[PDB]
Amino acid sequence: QDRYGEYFTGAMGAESIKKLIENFDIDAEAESLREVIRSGKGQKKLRAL
Amino acid sequence: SPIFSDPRFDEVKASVDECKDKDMTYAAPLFVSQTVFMGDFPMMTEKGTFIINGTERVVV
Amino acid sequence: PRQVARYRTDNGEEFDVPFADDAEIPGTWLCRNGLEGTLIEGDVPEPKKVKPPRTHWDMLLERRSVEELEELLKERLDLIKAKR
Amino acid sequence: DVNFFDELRIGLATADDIRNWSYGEVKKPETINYRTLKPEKDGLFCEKIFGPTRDWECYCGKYKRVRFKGIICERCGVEVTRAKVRRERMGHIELAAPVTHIWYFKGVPSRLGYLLDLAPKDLEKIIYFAAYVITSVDDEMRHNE
Amino acid sequence: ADSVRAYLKQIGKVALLNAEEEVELAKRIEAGLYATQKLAELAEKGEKLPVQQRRDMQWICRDGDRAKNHLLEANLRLVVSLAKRYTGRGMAFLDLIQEGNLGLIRAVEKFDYTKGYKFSTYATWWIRQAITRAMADQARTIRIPVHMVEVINKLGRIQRELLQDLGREPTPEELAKEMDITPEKVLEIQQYAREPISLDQTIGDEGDSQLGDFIEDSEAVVAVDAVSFTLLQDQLQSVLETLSEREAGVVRLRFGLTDGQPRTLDEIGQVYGVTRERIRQIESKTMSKLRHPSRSQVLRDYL
Amino acid sequence: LYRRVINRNNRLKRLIDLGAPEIIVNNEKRMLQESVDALFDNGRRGRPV
DNA sequence: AGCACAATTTAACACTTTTGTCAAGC
DNA sequence: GCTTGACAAAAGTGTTAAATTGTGCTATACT
Ligand SMILES: [Zn+2]
Repeated sequence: QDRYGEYFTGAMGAESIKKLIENFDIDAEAESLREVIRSGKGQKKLRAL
Repeated sequence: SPIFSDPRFDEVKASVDECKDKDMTYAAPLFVSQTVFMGDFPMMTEKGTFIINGTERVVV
Repeated sequence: PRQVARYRTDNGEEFDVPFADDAEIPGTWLCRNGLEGTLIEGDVPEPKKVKPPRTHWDMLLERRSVEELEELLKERLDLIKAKR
Repeated sequence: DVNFFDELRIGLATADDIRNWSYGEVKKPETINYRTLKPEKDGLFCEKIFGPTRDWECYCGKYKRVRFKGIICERCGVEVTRAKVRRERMGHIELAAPVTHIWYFKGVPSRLGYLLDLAPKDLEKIIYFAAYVITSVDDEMRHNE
Repeated sequence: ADSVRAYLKQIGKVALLNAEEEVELAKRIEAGLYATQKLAELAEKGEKLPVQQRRDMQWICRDGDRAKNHLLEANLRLVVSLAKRYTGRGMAFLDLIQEGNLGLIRAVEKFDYTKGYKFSTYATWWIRQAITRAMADQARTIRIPVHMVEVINKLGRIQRELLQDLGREPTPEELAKEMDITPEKVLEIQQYAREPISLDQTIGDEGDSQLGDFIEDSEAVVAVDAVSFTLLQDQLQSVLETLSEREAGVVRLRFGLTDGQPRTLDEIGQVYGVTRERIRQIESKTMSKLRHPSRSQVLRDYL
Repeated sequence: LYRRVINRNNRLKRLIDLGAPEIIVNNEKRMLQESVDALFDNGRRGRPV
């Protein structure tokens, strides 16, 4: 934070979780999750499933 | 000891019947340099029971 | 018999508070918002308690005289000058 | 009170929904005066918010008869209505800092953890102030420099 | 895993201070407050300052606040070492700590480096008082002003001392004498000291039912009475019919049967447009008419 | 349980207005967070109140 | 803990208005 | 059948004196 502090931002607590939910495109996060390909036989897709 | 010795026990405050009537506990105060009174010490009747707050209890 | 008074909160929300026709209408009212609200019509006569909450400056002034503080500030400034 | 409703639906109660429900924010952690034994103002049991203790009686008493109902006392701020409202009206608490609903955090599987790809052991460290989380990042400035 | 563990791992990171460091931070803080106040006062008094110097004072504030934060973060351990002793007295450990930190904050605001005393000497007072004062304001579900919490503890102290001297619980007279107050006061005080019990407790055997289930709602309506009350209103209606049209109205207004709010003789006489004495005379005759056996015998059962 | 929540919440406003360090403030938000957790599902995390 | 001090609430009270009441009378 | 003026009690209302209540503070050093 001392260096590079003006390039990013970080916080703790519920308000930080509140922010991650703020900038969260529900549809975008869904389409990338719509990937029924990308292997999937393993749990990695089930984890997304 | 060492951190108390020779603890005392005075005669009972009131009689069993008198305790059950007044709703008090059948107890005899105990004592222990500076002398200290530790508190009223419950006592066991001849029937092997205790009077705790006017009621006749039995320890199992 | 019902009087309808409207108050305005600092954040911009408004509330309707029915009162009795005969009784006085307050100027400020604790609203559902949880904030104080001023009535819109009737003039406010709001006699603010005007009690200034005690601050850290008050606690320092009552032990250091302004001269002692001035001398300290000179020490600090004479110190920052030397650092240059 | 018709006794015939078709559906019954739930949903996440938003902060606004909660604020709309409430009849006023409870500001103090007080219950009742240790002497008068009456509900303290601005606190829990506050008649000014939840409701009066006696039917059609405000706190101070300037309004006592059933004559006036639906009005509020300009002194104690108590609405003159049945004492039952004391069982139907809710309050609310405005938080100086947001807080996570434990049901969606610790509830297995973590509804929030699955919603953002944060392992429950990682998410637990975030909302409980055990680690920092990167909220934003400037890609153009990080690349140009 | 555990939160109180986390708070300790962070305060332990800060480096404790020696006597010399405390005074330096103390100086920087006082210089920060005066520098900030001087800049505000100069605008009020329409005064200016050298450009370079004015900008130097502004930095004195940034350095002053860093001193304030640094001074607190070093003595956080002291707050905890004092907060350990008040656990289990009806206040969570953390709450004691945070209240201690509140006291700690004030100590920093009032500490005096010129006296040459170690900081922990003067901070223990405020931190200690901050915790005790907190318990008197928050420990009890039904709050008691500190002065009453003060006397309650004083009475228990006398009680415990008198208990140790006499070998028997001191009576209200003995306890009132030693405390220089009326025996009735100690009784009134002993009523205030009692704390509430949990409705959610389980008095029934093996969780058969919680305690709250046995609480009557004495305000709930009584079906038989709401019916008798309704029959009484109907029966009075008939009794009102025997009286004069105006005479029946006077009885209604005088007791407020119609609008639910009684009216004084003047008010009643104002609606009928006669003296307030005339209404008094009319009412008395109504009662005599009402006490007649024919009209009155039916209503005795309603007690 | 409400008392623990409203107490810690109020103390937070106090600390925020006092410009207290982040260790104390963050320690308060964490305490506030746990008070609401106890109010809703006490014991679901950590030792119950 | 304890005490000082300020702020606030409660009491106390004097005083005025209001309300109920008696008598005598229109 | 109603009103008058007396008188009182009761109900208010403004002015003061307790009391109650809330806040600040305590300097060996104490982490
Ligand atoms: Zn009222």
